Amino acid sequence: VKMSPLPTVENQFTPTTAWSTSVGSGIGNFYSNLHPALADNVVYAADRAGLVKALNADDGKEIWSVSLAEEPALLSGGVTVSGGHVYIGSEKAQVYALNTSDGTVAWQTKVAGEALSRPVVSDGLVLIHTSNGQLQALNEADGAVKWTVNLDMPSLSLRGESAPTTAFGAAVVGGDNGRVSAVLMEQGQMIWQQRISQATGSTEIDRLSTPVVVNGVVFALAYNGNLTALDLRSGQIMWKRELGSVNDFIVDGNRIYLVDQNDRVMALTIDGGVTLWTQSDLLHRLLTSPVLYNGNLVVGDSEGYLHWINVEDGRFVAQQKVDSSGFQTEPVAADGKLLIQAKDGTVYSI
Amino acid sequence: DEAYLEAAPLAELHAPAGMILPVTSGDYAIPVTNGSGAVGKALDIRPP
Amino acid sequence: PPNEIYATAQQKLQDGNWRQAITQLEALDNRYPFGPYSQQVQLDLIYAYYKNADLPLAQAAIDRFIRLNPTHPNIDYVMYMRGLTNMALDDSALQGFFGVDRSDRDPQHARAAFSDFSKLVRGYPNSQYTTDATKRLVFLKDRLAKYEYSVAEYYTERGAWVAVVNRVEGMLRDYPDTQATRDALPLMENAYRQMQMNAQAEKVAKIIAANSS
Amino acid sequence: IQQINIVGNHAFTTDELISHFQLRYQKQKLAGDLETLRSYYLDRGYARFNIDSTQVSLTPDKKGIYVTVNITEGDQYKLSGVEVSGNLAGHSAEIEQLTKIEPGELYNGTKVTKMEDDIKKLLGRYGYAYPRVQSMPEINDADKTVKLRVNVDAGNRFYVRKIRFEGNDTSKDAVLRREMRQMEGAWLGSDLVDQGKERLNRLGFFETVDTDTQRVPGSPDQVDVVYKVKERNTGCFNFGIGYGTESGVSFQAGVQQDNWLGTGYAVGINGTKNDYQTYAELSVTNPYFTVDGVSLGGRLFYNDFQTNKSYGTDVTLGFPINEYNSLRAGLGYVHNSLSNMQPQVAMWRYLYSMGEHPSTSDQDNSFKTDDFTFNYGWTYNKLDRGYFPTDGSRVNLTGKVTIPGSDNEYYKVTLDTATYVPIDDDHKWVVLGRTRWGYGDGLGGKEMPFYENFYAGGSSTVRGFQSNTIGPKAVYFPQASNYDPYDYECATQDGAKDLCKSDDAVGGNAMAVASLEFITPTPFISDKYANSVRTSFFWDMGTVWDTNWDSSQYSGYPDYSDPSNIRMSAGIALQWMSPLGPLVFSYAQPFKKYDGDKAEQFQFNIGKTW
Amino acid sequence: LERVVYRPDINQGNYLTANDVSKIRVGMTQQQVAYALGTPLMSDPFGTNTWFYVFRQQPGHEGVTQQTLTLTFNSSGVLTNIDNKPALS
Amino acid sequence: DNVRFGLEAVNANFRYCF
Repeated sequence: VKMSPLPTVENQFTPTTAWSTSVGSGIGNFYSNLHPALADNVVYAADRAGLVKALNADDGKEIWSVSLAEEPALLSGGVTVSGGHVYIGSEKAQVYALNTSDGTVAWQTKVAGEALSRPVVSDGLVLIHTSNGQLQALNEADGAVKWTVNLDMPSLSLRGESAPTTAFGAAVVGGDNGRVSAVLMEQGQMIWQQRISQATGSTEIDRLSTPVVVNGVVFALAYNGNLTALDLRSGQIMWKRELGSVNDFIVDGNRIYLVDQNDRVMALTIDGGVTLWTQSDLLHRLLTSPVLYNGNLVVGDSEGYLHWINVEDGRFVAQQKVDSSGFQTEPVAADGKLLIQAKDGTVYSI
Repeated sequence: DEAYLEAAPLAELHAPAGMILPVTSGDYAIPVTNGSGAVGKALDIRPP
Repeated sequence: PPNEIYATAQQKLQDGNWRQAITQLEALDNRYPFGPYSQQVQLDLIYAYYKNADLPLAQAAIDRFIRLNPTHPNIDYVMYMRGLTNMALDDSALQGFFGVDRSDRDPQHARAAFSDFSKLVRGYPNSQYTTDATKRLVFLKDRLAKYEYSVAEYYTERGAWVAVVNRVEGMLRDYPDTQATRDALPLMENAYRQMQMNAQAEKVAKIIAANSS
Repeated sequence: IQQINIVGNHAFTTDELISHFQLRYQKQKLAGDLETLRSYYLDRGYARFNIDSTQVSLTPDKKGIYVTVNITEGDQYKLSGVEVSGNLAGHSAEIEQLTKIEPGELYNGTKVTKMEDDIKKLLGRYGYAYPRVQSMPEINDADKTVKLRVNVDAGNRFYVRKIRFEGNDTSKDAVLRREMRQMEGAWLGSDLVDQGKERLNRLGFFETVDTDTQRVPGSPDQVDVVYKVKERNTGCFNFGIGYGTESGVSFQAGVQQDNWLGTGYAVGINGTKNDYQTYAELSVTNPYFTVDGVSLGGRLFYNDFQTNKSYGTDVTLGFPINEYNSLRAGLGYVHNSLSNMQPQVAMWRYLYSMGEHPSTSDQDNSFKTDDFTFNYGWTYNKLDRGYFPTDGSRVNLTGKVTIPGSDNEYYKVTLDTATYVPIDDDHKWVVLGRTRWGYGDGLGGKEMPFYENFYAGGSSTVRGFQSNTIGPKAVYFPQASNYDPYDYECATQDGAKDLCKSDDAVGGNAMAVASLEFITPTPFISDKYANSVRTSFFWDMGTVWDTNWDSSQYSGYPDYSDPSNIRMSAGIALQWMSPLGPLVFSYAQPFKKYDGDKAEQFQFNIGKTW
Repeated sequence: LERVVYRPDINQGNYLTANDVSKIRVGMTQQQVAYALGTPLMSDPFGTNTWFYVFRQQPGHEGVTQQTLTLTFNSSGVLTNIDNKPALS
Repeated sequence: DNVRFGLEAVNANFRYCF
């Protein structure tokens, strides 16, 4: 029904793999938000089957490895490292807290639902979200539950609801209702709510994937294509645009970089629904979340290719095939290093 | 065959003195008609 | 206009194959539901379907015509043809050939025919079809009474003497003037004698004698 | 759907529950899985089992579905006892006996439903058409136990005011009214009506039987019972002429009608005439000579072939004795005249026992007898359907003996059985056992005349073989022939001076045949064939042998007294109720055959057997 | 001869039991009697306002048992006479 | 319907079911 074009690209000087190693079998055909994390020059990664490793970030050598399985563990949600502890979610409604130095189990708690979300840590609390539309905050110390907020869950999507983004004592959250809200983190008290999605035949339209917080303004988009800038402390709208995109977007340089639901790449301004440029040649070729690495825009897709794009005008910088299995997860970059985990269970340093 | 034109005639029953017959149902009652029209093969039953 | 189609249908109705009359009528119904002859075509289809022993379609056409023309100068023609349709559905060629008495078969069609003819006679007392409907009602009424008679005989043979009494009493209420009632009366006398209910047996003997000859 | 996840499952593993789901679109099926899940847990005493949510989620780009269910489990509760009260009809002993359980048994919701249905079923036998029974469970959590109360209201007795039949355009009303057990003017019994339904199905005259019990609008305590049937077109006229110059005139015709003009009588008229064979048969029977079930019938026949001639008559009387059991007996006579008989060893052994002295290898001969016989039998039949049984079994035991004054003195007994056992609840998967045995013998030094011998093989018994080829073959003596200038290796007067084997089957006085067939659904064909097309897989075996064959005199030939030479085959078959009658199409392969056997793997014939 | 031929049990008429028959008293209305016993299956259609309650059973190849209760009412619907034939003569 | 004829020296035959 659709074809995927393969543009001709005049490649950058030397695209190359720095190292690679396998980590179990891989996510395979399961959709998830599981991705590696870098901390203290150690790359933390896991296989869905339950094998969790810490690798040496410079050459792929193993440093530490455990298995959390006894059914399989069914681990998901992504590796979060707080410096003190490593937090991992699951589809068995379990939350694991492992030590960062030597990863034995520090604690595990039941959270009443699949943790198809990235855990985050702020102000001494571990903020998680589950598939029942439940926002829950755990005690960082021992895994105790501190509070919950219960939102409705329409029979719509499998999109993971984003991790809460906390600023000034309260976090922005949202869910597959087409609504976003701000909740006070000290008590779990709801501060304000607003609806972003607008639909007619709404029963066939998914609502919401990831809020981005800047000083005084919160940016968020809905599945149905509503891109909105809101007042940080209220439901007051700063501006809206209608544009279709699901995946995590980059806000920086007073620029917004989006990946459209048609796999278009777009650069917008921050003061309105104003387009600066688009790269349409990737249309309908499934794209993953973008990152900015060494000043270049780095994207990839399910074919197994990575692409480098000129951050100022959309011009292609490079195209390279790395792994024939494809990339179904979020690419990451930190501390000058660009890391990616393939659909199959191999972690690469590029 | 025009069997309906060879049907036996109908005739009602009477009660002996002192007896009453069951109450007659009002269903399947045939009104008295003039009988002036044609019947059977003598009647043109084609559309008008 | 398609004058050759109406004219051909009429010629095929006068003589020829009934399928050719139907073909010509369909050449109008499928294409000219609004024309000056649409109602005549529908009436011709009803007639042609009856004549060719195609009955489920004559009935469908009857219901269409009546729903389309609740009031019509010749609506009683259609009611009459409906009664003929239900009468026609009573017989069978194989049962007829060997001289089989079909009166003990399913009677539901006979009652439907009866109801439609009764409605015709009462609704249009001055219809030219009254005499024929009257003779049919007499015939059909007797045909219906025979069914109850045959059931009564079966039960008399088994010995369900209560069923025999209620079956005949029902005959007495609904068909006082038919032959089957006079033939049935001794069956009630017997039912009232196999059971020790002598007052009723004597009452039946008296009503039998009063009307005997 | 990539994955179904059950959250909070601690009593069981995920796979155990998934094993019972129809989902492996989610539409409609999900509700069936949720109801199965509730019953699954309730049957194990989980009185507090609850389904909290049923999220259904779309994957990105609508490339899949993710299904997750949230389950809350409780503990296991014990049932302490059951109390029954209310407006009972007085039949307290039957209700208490059905209700009684072993105290402390694990709570099971299904048994509660059973008790409710058993009480309604019980009350339906005494005329209580519309009882009200409602279970009132109570949970005592402190002890992890439950207690049940039942609210019973027997209601009124109902009577049948009339029984009416609709949809019978050909069958005589008396026929539908014979196969009834509910009488008018008497109290209703639900089981008696169901028996009537089964009997109408067993007549074999209808495609379907529907029932209803409509309340009488004019009275609170009367019911009008109505049956609706759809008559099957059965019985076909056959006529034809096969003229040609090789055979001249060839005539065949007959009538094979199981229900004659719908009057309840069965008639079989068959015959044919050609230059070499003559055949005629007339068979007439009345299933109800008397109103209470005594039947009568009989047959006349004639045939010949140019070499033999035969003809005869028989009359059979029969009657039911215990609803599922019936008896038959009758008398008859047959004339058998033979000429130009071939010089066979088995035939002449028989003739010698009869006092005959034919000249060796001399076909210029004749022999004839007049034999009067008596026949009898017993039948068991509890099948649910006339053409595609699903349950029950049928046993047909028959035989006949000669009587004094006859030329022959012999007896014959046969046994024909079949059993259908369902595998699945929809009665589409069924296993069929089919068996036959038989034996005959003589008296006073004589043996059963060869024209009564048993044969097996063909579409009616053992598939994959040529008809009437299973068993011992003819052995010929080596005198004169006017055919040698049509001959046989053992028949030629000049080319054969000793005994030898041929392929002519002679049959024998004993046989056994058995097979197993598996009946399967036909999802490849439209549903309008559901009641007309059936397929099966099968495995057949059988054997025929000759009692007292003398192996000491013919040592260079196989010993026909050994019954162990079992023939085996298997294959596939199709059954179809065509507009013109049942047809059987089959293909089978042998597993084991013996020297002299002749195979035939592709077969087609009419059925109406077994 | 026929004693060996199966004869299904035959039931006829309404059901009676002493528990209910013993409850009828003169002075009851037709509605009270019909309630207590049930709708009659037989009555005299030939004018006289009277009801016939007949309990008949014919088990196969057994004899016939029958209890007959006859209730005669006046023109006002009030029961005036009760007859009883506990068994055949 | 429910009737069959054939002619095919000759093999003329037909069937008529009730």
